[PDB]
Amino acid sequence: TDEGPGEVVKALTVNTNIRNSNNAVKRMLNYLAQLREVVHNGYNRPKFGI
Amino acid sequence: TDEGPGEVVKALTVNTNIRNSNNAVKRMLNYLAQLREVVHNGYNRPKFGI
Amino acid sequence: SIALIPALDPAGSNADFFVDPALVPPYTIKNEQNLTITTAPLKANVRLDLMGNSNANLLIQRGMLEVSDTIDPAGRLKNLFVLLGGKVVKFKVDRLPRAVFQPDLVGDTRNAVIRFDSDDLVVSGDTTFIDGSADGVINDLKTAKLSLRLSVGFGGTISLSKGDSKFGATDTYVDKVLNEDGQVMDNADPAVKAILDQLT
Amino acid sequence: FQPDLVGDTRNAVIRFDSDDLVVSGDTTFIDGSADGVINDLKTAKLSLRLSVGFGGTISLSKGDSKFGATDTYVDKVLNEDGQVMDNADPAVKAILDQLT
Amino acid sequence: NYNEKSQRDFRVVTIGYNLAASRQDEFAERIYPTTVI
Amino acid sequence: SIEDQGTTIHGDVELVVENETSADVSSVLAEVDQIENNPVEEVLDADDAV
Amino acid sequence: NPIEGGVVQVLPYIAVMKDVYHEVSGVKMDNEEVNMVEAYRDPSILDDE
Amino acid sequence: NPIEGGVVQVLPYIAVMKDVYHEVSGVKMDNEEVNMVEAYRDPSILDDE
Amino acid sequence: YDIVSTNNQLFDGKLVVIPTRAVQQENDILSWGQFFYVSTVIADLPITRGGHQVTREIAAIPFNLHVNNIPFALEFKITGFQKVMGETQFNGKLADLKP
Amino acid sequence: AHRDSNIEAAFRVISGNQDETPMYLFCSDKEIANYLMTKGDDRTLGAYLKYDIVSTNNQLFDGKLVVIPTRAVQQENDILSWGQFFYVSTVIADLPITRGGHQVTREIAAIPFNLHVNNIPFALEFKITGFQKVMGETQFNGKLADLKP
Repeated sequence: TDEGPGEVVKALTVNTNIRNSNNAVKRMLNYLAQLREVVHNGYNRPKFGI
Repeated sequence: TDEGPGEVVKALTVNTNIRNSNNAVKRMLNYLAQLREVVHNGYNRPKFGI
Repeated sequence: SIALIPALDPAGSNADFFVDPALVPPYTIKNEQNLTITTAPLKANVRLDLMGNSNANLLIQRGMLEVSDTIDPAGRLKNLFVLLGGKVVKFKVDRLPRAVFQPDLVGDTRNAVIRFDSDDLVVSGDTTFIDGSADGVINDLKTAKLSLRLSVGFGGTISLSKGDSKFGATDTYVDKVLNEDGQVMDNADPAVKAILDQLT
Repeated sequence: FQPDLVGDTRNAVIRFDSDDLVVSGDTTFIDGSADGVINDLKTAKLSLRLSVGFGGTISLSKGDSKFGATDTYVDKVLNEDGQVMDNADPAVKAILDQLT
Repeated sequence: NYNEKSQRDFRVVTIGYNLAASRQDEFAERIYPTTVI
Repeated sequence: SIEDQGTTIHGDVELVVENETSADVSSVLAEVDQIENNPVEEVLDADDAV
Repeated sequence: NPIEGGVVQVLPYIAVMKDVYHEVSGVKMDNEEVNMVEAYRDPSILDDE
Repeated sequence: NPIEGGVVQVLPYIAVMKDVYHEVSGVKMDNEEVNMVEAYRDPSILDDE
Repeated sequence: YDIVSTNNQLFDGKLVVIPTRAVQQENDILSWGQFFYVSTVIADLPITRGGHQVTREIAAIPFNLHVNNIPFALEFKITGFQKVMGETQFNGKLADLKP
Repeated sequence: AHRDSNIEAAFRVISGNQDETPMYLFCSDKEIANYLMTKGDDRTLGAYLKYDIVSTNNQLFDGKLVVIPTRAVQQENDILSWGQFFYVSTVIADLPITRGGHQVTREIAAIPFNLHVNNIPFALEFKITGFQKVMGETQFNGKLADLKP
């Protein structure tokens, strides 16, 4: 085909943008899981590397 | 080479056109094969799908 | 070189998509390249990836085909193989009006539907089985000066972008038994019944 | 019904092809019974999806109709969570052995 | 054809399909504000 | 732009600099126009054809 | 219109299809394809590693 | 045209029919219908007593 | 406080409370998390993938990172909406007390 | 159901309007409608959701309340409409017919030509019963009396 993408190529950006929000949701929930384990265990004071 | 093809590029259409004539010949003979079988069998009336 | 011909895996991984060799032995075909492909008719009432099982998939590398490979909607039902009296008869139906692929009007726009309905599959004393023999039912038709008109229904769908295909065949019937002149004979006639009793 | 794109323009074609025909433990027979396959299927906490095909052509001017049904298969056997079970599992084999 | 009732020609409606997404949804953006690096 | 270019040999690279990028592809797919004009090949009524 | 006799509904969409090679003996191509519209409710269909 | 990619041939005709009533059972409508064109070679299809 | 909602399937009756600076100031560590975005480059090239066919492939390559700053959260699993709005909560109990 | 379904995305993507949400119709009989219409001054449900109330006296719908989405602003062949009524002009035929072979009567017949089609796979179905035993009887003091020894 000689003609290029119409608007469909913009769906690649839309896909990426949705993945960005998805990564934010998974990252938040996975962070909560890590935080739950650290707080569950004996780590009630601020320190580096936990 | 970045110059491009010469007139030999038209041989591709010639090959196609020669094939076009041979395809008419093959289809003609294959059609006669259909008539041989159908007319040999009991089909002496017009009908769809024969 | 662009023909899509179902091919048999030398390892036998896809043998369940094809007619059992006992009825229709596989045969060998070669393309323009020196590569050789083993092919056989597909089994009726089968669902398969039509492109994945094609000669194009097993030609050079087993998994070469990708979504870029698509099926031409301008296809046709080439042959039907019928088990007639214990032996297979090959019917060439390639150019018949009912053999052409049609668009599927309800569903995916790239789905092609096959609806081959014909009452004009002739079997007579001049018919031969796939192996060249003309004994059994055919010989009885020859000596009785009778000809059968079989009725078959072959349907299926092909997803032209995906390669997925689903096929099915309806019950096969003898629509007419004709004499040499071309008239219909009653099925109670001992000459006609003796033959029809063999087509179970 | 669909138009017959090849042949007589008055033919109506039905091509019903569905892999989503579902038979759950709640489904009952025409007589209202839930015995047999339904019982065993329900008590095993299974669900079963059939693959069916039904085709035919009707002449809308002549009334000449031909219908045919293709071989029917069991496509998937699911759990209540949507998981498709392997058919080799004796929990689902008993149902497949009844559906002969 | 005693009754040439329409079977082939029908009115067609094209259903719209317009996908969109911002770099992050308002939800993700408020939680993880965007910084350009 | 990639929308206009066709199978560039050396390739094309673009950077997305948009906060959002909607993609309306309702009219892109060519089969839609064919269907809109003729869901099925136009055929005259039997009486109109003769 | 009485000539139109009914309506046809044409639904274009963009589908996210998984990059899969065709199987030699596969019954149905194992391509987990989903309408892109589901990515709003369940965007996990877009995950690729 | 490349956009068309095919042709359909529409063949109209006037058929000769018998006014046969629909049967209670039957396998098909027993109406020996033929194309009126056949009447030029075999006009006996038109005989009516 | 402020209320932000999503229709993501991953959040199902999961209210989470997180602090953030009331006024956001570009790259501010006091944001609960940050989204570090660089580019989304789109490239087109006729790759001969598989060595036996050519397809023009237009690809978008994301380049970004989500980072968490504040280790504080309160996670609430909230269910029972249909049980307290769709069923009697007071008069039904008095009926249950009926001898 | 609004959360679990993808209805919010469906309208936003199909309508072409970045900011588009469904409006819900409360489909009820006359008895139920008398209660839902109470204060129609501001018909909202959640943060943004709006609704409208439509009623019928059809016996088939007696005692039923069904809530369905619709496009807030209706257009022509709107796919986003919960269902559609595809109507072709009705024909009234007038011809003297010897009906039965022995009697001659002019028969004027109106022949319908229409179809109802459903688009959206969404419904909320409510079976509401027992108004008379709630508004015509004690619901609180009577129960306390029942606890009497």
